[PDB]
Amino acid sequence: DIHMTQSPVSLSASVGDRVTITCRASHFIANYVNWYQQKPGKAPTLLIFESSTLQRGVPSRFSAYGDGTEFTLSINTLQPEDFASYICQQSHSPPVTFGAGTRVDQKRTVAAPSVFIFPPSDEQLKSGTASVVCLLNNFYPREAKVQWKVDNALQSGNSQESVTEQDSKDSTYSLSSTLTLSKADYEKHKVYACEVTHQGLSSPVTKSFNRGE
Amino acid sequence: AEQLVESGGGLVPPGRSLRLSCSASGFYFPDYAMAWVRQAPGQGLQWVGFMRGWAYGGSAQFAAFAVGKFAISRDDGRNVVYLDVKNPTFEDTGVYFCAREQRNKDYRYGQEGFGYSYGMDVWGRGTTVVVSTASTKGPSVFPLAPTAALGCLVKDYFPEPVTVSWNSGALTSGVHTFPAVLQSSGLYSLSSVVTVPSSSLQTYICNVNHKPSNTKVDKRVEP
Repeated sequence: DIHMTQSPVSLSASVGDRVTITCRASHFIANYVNWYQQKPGKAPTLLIFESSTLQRGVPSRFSAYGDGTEFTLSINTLQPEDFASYICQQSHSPPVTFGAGTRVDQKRTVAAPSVFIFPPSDEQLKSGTASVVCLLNNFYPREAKVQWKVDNALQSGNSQESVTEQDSKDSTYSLSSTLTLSKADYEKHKVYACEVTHQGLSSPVTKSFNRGE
Repeated sequence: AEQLVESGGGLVPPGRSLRLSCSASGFYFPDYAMAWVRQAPGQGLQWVGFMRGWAYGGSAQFAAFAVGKFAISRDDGRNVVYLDVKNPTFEDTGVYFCAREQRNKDYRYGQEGFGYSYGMDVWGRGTTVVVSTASTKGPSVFPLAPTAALGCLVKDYFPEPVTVSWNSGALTSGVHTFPAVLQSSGLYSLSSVVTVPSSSLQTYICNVNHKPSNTKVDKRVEP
């Protein structure tokens, strides 16, 4: 199969910026590339086909070009409704294959998150499960590292993340991380910690609680 | 104008054959080759396969993983394309889009090579498929006990959506209700939070409503 490699993974830009997104094909595919836009919860929208033909009804600030191996999507100039993900696709031969996407969001100043930790309620444990929740509030950029620690033992594979869409008025993100443990496991240990690493923090921030107190 | 609409299920049992339907309107469907493209939670687009119109032989091709495990057929008089999944597993969870391949300037697909190079110009809204043994149900609401922050954990529900407000709408400043995330059980879970001055600990009540199960819950969040 032909593999499509999109860079960068993530891009921060301002209204009025000229934005350039790149897709690389593992094989020479001449002009057989399409570009799509996708916004959260929606189907993709075709922007470009045959690497540079603008799709009817798509605004002319979108253009694209390629050389058979490297293909470039250009937004000139970026508009508010253009903060979205962009996806390349080769149409050269089956199986059809897509790039992994490039996220374009709105640039703002670096903002560190406010971190909070929540123990599981007393009612949930009665049902046999314990959810521990870590909240990262109002930060930028979106990249954040959350490490769960239980009695100072690093956790892997038992948490789930959720990130808001970029806030409309202040361009920050908020993020939730939820650690799930059986009740029995939750009561064999004492100290529950959430450690947050972020560009805005001079060093990692840790919030924690001891069970029962 | 031109429109596709997928149907065929939220929670579906593993191992039982699954049929999705894509109904077309607003265009002459039998002229068009039709594709199925799926998107697992948090993942990128994955082409499942496509089928040509009758005038190009009506053959179908699939991604390597999908060969022999999925099937596509069309009923042109009913303006519908189908995707059949034999033996679905958790790996088949995601949103399934139906899409048509655009024809070129000359109302044609390409004459040389593959020929489907004018982009997928019409897409359905997508149908969420979750392969699991779980059943439809409303959510359990648990408090997230307390500048300070508190919230509500809205856990184990299907399908989307739920709506969450705070103090019946009177509290909006600092509220963040997070996108639902799918758990390994096949049920959704979500948290709603708000930051608040630690002196005010004012009363705090989250009001979660889940219409598909006729569930309304108001939970008091105290320290």
